[PDB]
Amino acid sequence: EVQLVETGGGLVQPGGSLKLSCRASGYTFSSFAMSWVRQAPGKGLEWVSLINDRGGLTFYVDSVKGRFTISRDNSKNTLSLQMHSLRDGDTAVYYCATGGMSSALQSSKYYFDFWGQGALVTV
Amino acid sequence: NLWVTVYYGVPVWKDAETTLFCASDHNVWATHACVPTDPNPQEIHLENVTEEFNMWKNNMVEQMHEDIISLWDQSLKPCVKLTPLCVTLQCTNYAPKLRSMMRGEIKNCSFNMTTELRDKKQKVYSLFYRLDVVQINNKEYRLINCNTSAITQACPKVSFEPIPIHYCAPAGFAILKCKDKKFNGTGPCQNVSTVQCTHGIKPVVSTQLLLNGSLAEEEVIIRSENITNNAKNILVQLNTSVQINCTRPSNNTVKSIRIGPGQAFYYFGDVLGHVRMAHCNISKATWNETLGKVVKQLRKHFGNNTIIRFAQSSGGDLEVTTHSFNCGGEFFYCNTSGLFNSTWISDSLILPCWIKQIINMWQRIGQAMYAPPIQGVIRCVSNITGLILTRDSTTETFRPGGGDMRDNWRSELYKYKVVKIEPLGVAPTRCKRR
Amino acid sequence: IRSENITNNAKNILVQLNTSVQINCTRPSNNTVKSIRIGPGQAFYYFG
Amino acid sequence: NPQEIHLENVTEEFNMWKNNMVEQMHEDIISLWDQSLKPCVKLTPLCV
Amino acid sequence: GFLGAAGSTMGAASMTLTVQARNLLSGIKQLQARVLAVEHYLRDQQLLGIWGCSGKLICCTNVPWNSSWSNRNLSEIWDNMTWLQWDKEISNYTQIIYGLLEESQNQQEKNEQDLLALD
Amino acid sequence: GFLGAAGSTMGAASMTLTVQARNLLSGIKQLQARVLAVEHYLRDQQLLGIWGCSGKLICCTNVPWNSSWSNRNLSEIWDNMTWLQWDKEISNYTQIIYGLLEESQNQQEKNEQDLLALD
Amino acid sequence: GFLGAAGSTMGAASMTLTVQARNLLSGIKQLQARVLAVEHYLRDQQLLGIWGCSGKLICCTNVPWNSSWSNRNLSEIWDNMTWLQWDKEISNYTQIIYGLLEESQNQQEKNEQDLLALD
Ligand SMILES: *[C@@H]1O[C@H](CO)[C@@H](O[C@@H]2O[C@H](CO)[C@@H](O[C@@H]3O[C@H](CO)[C@@H](O)[C@H](O)[C@@H]3O)[C@H](O)[C@H]2NC(C)=O)[C@H](O)[C@H]1NC(C)=O
Ligand SMILES: *[C@@H]1O[C@H](CO)[C@@H](O[C@@H]2O[C@H](CO)[C@@H](O)[C@H](O)[C@H]2NC(C)=O)[C@H](O)[C@H]1NC(C)=O
Ligand SMILES: *[C@@H]1O[C@H](CO)[C@@H](O)[C@H](O)[C@H]1NC(C)=O
Ligand SMILES: *[C@@H]1O[C@H](CO)[C@@H](O)[C@H](O)[C@H]1NC(C)=O
Ligand SMILES: *[C@@H]1O[C@H](CO)[C@@H](O)[C@H](O)[C@H]1NC(C)=O
Ligand SMILES: *[C@@H]1O[C@H](CO)[C@@H](O)[C@H](O)[C@H]1NC(C)=O
Ligand SMILES: *[C@@H]1O[C@H](CO)[C@@H](O)[C@H](O)[C@H]1NC(C)=O
Ligand SMILES: *[C@@H]1O[C@H](CO)[C@@H](O)[C@H](O)[C@H]1NC(C)=O
Ligand SMILES: *[C@@H]1O[C@H](CO)[C@@H](O)[C@H](O)[C@H]1NC(C)=O
Ligand SMILES: *[C@@H]1O[C@H](CO)[C@@H](O)[C@H](O)[C@H]1NC(C)=O
Ligand SMILES: *[C@@H]1O[C@H](CO)[C@@H](O)[C@H](O)[C@H]1NC(C)=O
Ligand SMILES: *[C@@H]1O[C@H](CO)[C@@H](O)[C@H](O)[C@H]1NC(C)=O
Ligand SMILES: *[C@@H]1O[C@H](CO)[C@@H](O)[C@H](O)[C@H]1NC(C)=O
Ligand SMILES: *[C@@H]1O[C@H](CO)[C@@H](O)[C@H](O)[C@H]1NC(C)=O
Ligand SMILES: *[C@@H]1O[C@H](CO)[C@@H](O)[C@H](O)[C@H]1NC(C)=O
Ligand SMILES: *[C@@H]1O[C@H](CO)[C@@H](O)[C@H](O)[C@H]1NC(C)=O
Ligand SMILES: *[C@@H]1O[C@H](CO)[C@@H](O)[C@H](O)[C@H]1NC(C)=O
Ligand SMILES: *[C@@H]1O[C@H](CO)[C@@H](O)[C@H](O)[C@H]1NC(C)=O
Ligand SMILES: *[C@@H]1O[C@H](CO)[C@@H](O)[C@H](O)[C@H]1NC(C)=O
Ligand SMILES: *[C@@H]1O[C@H](CO)[C@@H](O)[C@H](O)[C@H]1NC(C)=O
Ligand SMILES: *[C@@H]1O[C@H](CO)[C@@H](O)[C@H](O)[C@H]1NC(C)=O
Ligand SMILES: *[C@@H]1O[C@H](CO)[C@@H](O)[C@H](O)[C@H]1NC(C)=O
Ligand SMILES: *[C@@H]1O[C@H](CO)[C@@H](O)[C@H](O)[C@H]1NC(C)=O
Repeated sequence: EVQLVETGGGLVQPGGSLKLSCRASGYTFSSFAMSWVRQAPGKGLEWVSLINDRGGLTFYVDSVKGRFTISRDNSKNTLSLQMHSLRDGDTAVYYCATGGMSSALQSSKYYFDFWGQGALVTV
Repeated sequence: NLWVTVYYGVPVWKDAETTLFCASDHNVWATHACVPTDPNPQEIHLENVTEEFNMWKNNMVEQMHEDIISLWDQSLKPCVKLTPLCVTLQCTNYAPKLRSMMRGEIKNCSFNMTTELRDKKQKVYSLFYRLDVVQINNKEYRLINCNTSAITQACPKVSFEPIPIHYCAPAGFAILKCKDKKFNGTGPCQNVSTVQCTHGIKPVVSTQLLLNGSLAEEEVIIRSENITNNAKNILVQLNTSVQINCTRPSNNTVKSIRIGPGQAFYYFGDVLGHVRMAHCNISKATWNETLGKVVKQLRKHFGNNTIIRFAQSSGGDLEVTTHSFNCGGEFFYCNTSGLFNSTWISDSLILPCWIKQIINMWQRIGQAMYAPPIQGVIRCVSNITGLILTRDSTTETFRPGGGDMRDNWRSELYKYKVVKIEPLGVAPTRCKRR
Repeated sequence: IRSENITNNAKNILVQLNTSVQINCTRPSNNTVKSIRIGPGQAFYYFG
Repeated sequence: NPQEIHLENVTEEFNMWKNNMVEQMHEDIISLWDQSLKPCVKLTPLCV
Repeated sequence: GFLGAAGSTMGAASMTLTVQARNLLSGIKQLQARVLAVEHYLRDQQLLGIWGCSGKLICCTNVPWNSSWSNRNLSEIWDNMTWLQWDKEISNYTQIIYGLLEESQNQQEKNEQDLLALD
Repeated sequence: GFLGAAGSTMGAASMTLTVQARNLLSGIKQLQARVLAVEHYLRDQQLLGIWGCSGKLICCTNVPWNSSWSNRNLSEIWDNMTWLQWDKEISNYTQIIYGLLEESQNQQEKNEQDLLALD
Repeated sequence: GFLGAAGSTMGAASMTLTVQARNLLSGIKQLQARVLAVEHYLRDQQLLGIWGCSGKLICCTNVPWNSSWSNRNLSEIWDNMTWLQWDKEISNYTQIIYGLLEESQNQQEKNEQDLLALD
């Protein structure tokens, strides 16, 4: 099957930095775009960031454009996210998702195909 | 909801006929207009590409034929034109001191040749081969060509030795090399690779037997445009060569006289030692094995229980009834009747050869060339790499045939195809212009 | 009627007709042609 | 009225004996000479 | 290498366009061959220019795919097909597509001119 | 005038690029010379096109300067150096730079195609 | 059709630019004619490139009309005049316009370079 497994930190003081690293298997990593989706403990889910299949293009929600960097290493089958200036409004479970974009020569996605279990980032 | 996207530089190609460049690493074939070759040429295997080849519709053969004829004629243009030699000859037999069953093959011909000044003539005694003169009716003779064409003397300083010539694609075109073992000259080729230039092809000019060519990778390959059509030639590419040792054992002495300002006529002056016949040595066991292999491959097409008979050429000009070739600067015509005289049912061989000085090449009429005699005894060792056969009932009969030089090129060019690159293409993508 | 300079006597006048005039031209003599060789590969054709 | 442009502060190393303009001039002069002589009387009959 | 992607899928081959683009350009008979090769190259560059693709190897346009030209899926074309097979399948439709591309660019040029004319 | 800036600094010479660009283009042996001159011109224009510089004389790119190619200051290159001296100093690195420029443009073209594919 | 708009107004003729653009490119004496035709084509494409118009058939610029070149109204030029008449009327001013277009593009290229240099 397809599995996404998050590795990450825990409690970080306000204004610090934290990096998540998501391992994936069961599919060709370089063939799919990847996203991070955030869910606060008492809320629903919202999209946070999107990276292309090659990693050249990154997109962010306006509220996180100056704090989060999304990157992917297609040789290590690893998707990582790095966030700085952790605000109190950013505490949540961060889920890896496969899908959300395709590189023009593939059928449209604009949805998430696979989900991880989620790293909990708190402050 | 897809949109047209334009791609430039796609690996797409269509069959095309263009002009290829000449490349090479005095000589009749060496040309100052051929670009130096690539010291380390690149060959790119095209994985999962199948291309349909047809060696008999390959326009590289026609270009090679035209280029070989053009180079030959360009070489002969700046040379002595022996117009003054079409005079009445008074010939007697050479008649050497020793009796030799070859009386009359070489004639001692007296004639009045021109000299530097137009008011004087020079009496010349020259030796000619029997095949180069005809009787008019000491007996009166003329050169074989004075009835049909003028003689251009080949320059004695320009060698006839074949050298490799590489054909390179012009930009915008590519050459596809088959590399499919046991490819029979037609149909889909699955091992296609792209090359900038062809391998070095020696412009060896011969009939019946193909010398100094390429060899089959695994088995003897029999190639024909239409194997059942008796009017088509069969090209047999051998996997092993047969060594042929050809010589002109007579120690011919070459003399030279001036025939006009800046012009000199080179002629066969005398024979030192004894007169000995030109001949070629082919190992008997090797040839017998070679024919056994050819018969097996022919039986694959003509039937396992049929009889394959080899026989001598039935007729025509000496160019096609004998094995014509040039080595050492001399033009040899070897009988070969000792090689194709056998019926195949379910230590050495020596071929007699004749030498000619007046050669009518490329099956043209009206342009004859005189080959100067080469001083001394000459010997050449060459590889027989393929055969030309024709076909004429349980028993099938095969004969040497040959004579059309295009087929000699085909025996080397069968692996190459020229294609034009079509870099534009369109395809549907989910990509809309702003 | 076309001319570079109609008044200049040194210029030619080209007259293009709207209808053709048929002209029937012949060489009625039944001339027999003979041929002789004059050199290697060369032949001279003449009125025999 | 050909234009000549002075190249200020440009130093260039010259070698008149490796100047390929000489070989072209030599070839062009010989070619023109021979072309001029080709359409002229060839005095073959004079070597008497 | 030059044409090494010929047997590869259209997607994989689309990443090597500069290799062939560079290799396309890289007495009387040879001069005719060279002049004709230049004229062909320039015709292809002019045609791209007419479509508004003068500086691109991968150029997206505003002409929709009709689906009558080919009703294949994107995975069938880009992952399970080569450029030689694709070129063969639509060899009868390239003049229609080229005409539509020229008309679309002419409309785009007029629209750009009119947009630039707004003070 | 043509090449009049050859002895001038790179900065001063960068303002006369159209003079040389115009002057670059402006029996058998002469036809070979003219065809070869055209082929060279087109190779340079094709190379600029591959880099995404098909319509520019001064074209900025996304390839960083390594500093191993030349560790000179901008004033040393643009104010205290000529183009002939600069060309000589980096004559051993132009193939590396050209390769990087081609790869960078190929990545840019793929990124533009993917950005245009977002509905 | 090719040149079919020659007698039409400049406005009507401006919609057929691709027909002539396509038709412009479409022993020794013929090779000289073909090489010269290619050189002319390339000179016109180079000249458009110098002006920043390398990929356009209708290219708007930043050079104002002086009105000394022609003081006609837009309706007089585009609706009541052909391209042959217009070309004849300003045949004495095309070198001034070309010079201004080259200078304007050189200034534009320097301005673009400086704008791209802002971090
Ligand atoms: C097939 O290839 C072989 C080898 O390339 C050809 O034989 C070679 O022919 C050349 C020219 O006749 C020989 O060079 C000559 O050698 C003698 C040595 O005394 C020298 O006196 C001559 O001036 C000249 O240099 C070369 O030695 C000879 N090689 C061998 C191994 O015999 C053969 O002729 C080719 N076949 C055909 C049909 O062209
Ligand atoms: C060709 O024939 C002539 C005449 O028969 C030969 O010349 C003679 O050679 C003998 C040699 O013993 C002399 O004694 C005669 O006096 C010669 N006569 C003349 C008229 O020259 C000539 O040698 C023969 N050529 C060859 C190559 O054998
Ligand atoms: C050469 O010319 C002379 C006349 O000057 C003639 O007697 C003689 O027979 C000629 N020789 C030949 C071989 O024809
Ligand atoms: C002389 O030429 C004719 C053709 O021009 C040919 O038929 C004839 O056989 C030739 N003579 C000889 C002896 O071959
Ligand atoms: C094509 O080349 C491969 C190379 O390993 C070879 O194994 C294969 O047999 C070749 N195809 C044919 C038809 O010989
Ligand atoms: C003949 O074939 C042998 C096979 O090993 C090769 O070594 C030799 O060079 C060949 N000779 C020629 C002239 O092709
Ligand atoms: C040559 O081909 C025959 C079949 O025609 C085969 O039996 C023989 O082993 C082959 N020899 C070599 C050296 O390839
Ligand atoms: C060559 O091989 C092709 C394979 O398709 C076959 O159709 C053709 O008849 C063969 N020709 C000969 C002469 O063996
Ligand atoms: C091949 O020859 C046969 C006669 O043996 C003929 O019927 C057939 O049509 C020929 N085919 C071609 C393609 O020439
Ligand atoms: C041929 O004759 C010449 C005469 O000088 C001699 O030098 C040479 O060695 C002879 N060669 C042979 C092979 O007899
Ligand atoms: C050709 O000559 C060489 C010279 O050593 C010899 O070894 C070889 O056996 C000869 N070949 C034939 C077929 O006589
Ligand atoms: C060799 O010659 C003998 C002569 O009797 C013949 O029977 C045989 O078929 C020939 N071929 C082979 C391969 O032995
Ligand atoms: C001929 O013999 C070969 C031996 O392998 C066999 O494969 C082939 O089918 C036979 N053909 C006929 C027509 O018997
Ligand atoms: C070859 O020798 C045989 C021996 O009987 C002869 O009949 C045949 O005519 C010869 N070939 C030639 C071309 O002279
Ligand atoms: C041809 O017609 C023109 C009309 O302007 C006239 O000026 C000219 O003189 C005429 N020439 C002749 C030869 O009629
Ligand atoms: C035409 O010829 C007249 C004389 O008949 C001459 O006066 C006039 O100048 C000529 N005009 C031209 C244009 O040649
Ligand atoms: C001309 O004479 C020839 C002689 O054979 C004859 O056949 C031909 O019919 C004659 N023609 C006329 C028109 O008299
Ligand atoms: C050829 O097909 C094989 C199928 O297994 C594939 O793995 C390989 O990548 C293909 N070659 C190319 C150049 O695409
Ligand atoms: C698609 O092509 C068909 C056949 O040419 C045509 O009738 C149809 O109108 C086209 N549709 C579009 C949207 O271009
Ligand atoms: C040449 O160098 C001098 C140094 O004083 C400088 O003033 C001048 O501008 C330079 N020439 C050019 C064309 O840059
Ligand atoms: C700079 O060049 C050196 C030498 O080629 C190379 O080792 C190094 O990785 C390069 N650095 C960058 C950032 O390209
Ligand atoms: C030519 O002029 C007439 C004037 O009535 C106009 O209607 C027509 O459109 C014009 N032709 C073209 C091709 O513009
Ligand atoms: C217009 O052209 C005239 C004549 O060349 C010139 O004097 C004037 O300065 C020009 N005006 C502008 C704004 O270019």
